[PDB]
Amino acid sequence: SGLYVAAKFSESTLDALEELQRSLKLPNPVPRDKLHTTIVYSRVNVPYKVASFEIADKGKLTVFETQSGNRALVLEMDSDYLSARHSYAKALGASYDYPDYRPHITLSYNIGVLNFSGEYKVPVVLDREYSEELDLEWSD
Ligand SMILES: Nc1nc2c(ncn2[C@@H]2O[C@H](CO)[C@@H](O[P@@](=O)(S)OC[C@H]3O[C@@H](n4cnc5c(N)ncnc54)[C@H](O)[C@@H]3OP(=O)(O)S)[C@H]2O)c(=O)[nH]1
Repeated sequence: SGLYVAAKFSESTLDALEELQRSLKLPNPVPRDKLHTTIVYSRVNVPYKVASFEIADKGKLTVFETQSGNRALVLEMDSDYLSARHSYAKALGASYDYPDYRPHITLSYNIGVLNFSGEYKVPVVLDREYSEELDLEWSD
């Protein structure tokens, strides 16, 4: 049920993200295959039509808590592309679980007690969007 949509990244973007994870000595890094950015997180399903663009060129580190109560480190971006794709889903009827869509790439879903801050230049190039059912229990 529901609908989840995310974007996957080009090889060069993935390399840069992994370099970022290594630079930060991040615990529980998201594995390469699981790096993504959510576009839709909807409890209702709509006929969202999935999509060489750089979609973002920088981001800031932000800590978000997860459902399980762990601390996740994300690279939070301003992305006109991702925000417009999120709004397309909304126009179709999709729901979202936060008051603001804040596009991000989760770098670790469990950073323990550590703290991080920074502003990075990362060329974020999308390879493809994918859609599937909403998996409330998804993990990396
Ligand atoms: N305060 C605040 N927190 C925010 C804000 N935006 C987000 N967060 C939180 O940040 C967490 C760390 O990412 C996060 O924790 P979750 O326990 S709900 O993570 C579960 C995660 O599974 C991912 N996933 C992969 N595939 C599927 C699938 N098929 N269905 C469902 N999920 C899927 C997905 O990536 C997703 O996280 P996401 O953040 O991309 S929506 C959020 O709750 C905000 O605006 N504000």
